Amino acid sequence: DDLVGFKLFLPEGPCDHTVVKLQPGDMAAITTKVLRVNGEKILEDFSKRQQPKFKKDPPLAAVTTAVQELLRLAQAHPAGPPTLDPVNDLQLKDMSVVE
Repeated sequence: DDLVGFKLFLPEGPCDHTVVKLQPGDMAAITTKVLRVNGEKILEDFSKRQQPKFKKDPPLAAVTTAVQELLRLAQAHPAGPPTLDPVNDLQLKDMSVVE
């Protein structure tokens, strides 16, 4: 169950958020889904809210929408949606990678 695709994590608690500075290697996959969310407004929400006194601001729509969409994406695929295949989605033809 862990070796077929990418095991879709289902959070055991309430659907919170974090905004992390990820490396390319910390990312398991580049998903096929296209969620037209605005990164700028999410920065204007995470960086704005992360004042310890203002961490309790009412949520902005871009962050709540992104978090809800991510959780729905986790539920909406039984074991993980197909990734943008290196060969069959990025239009490559190297035999070694196909094999």
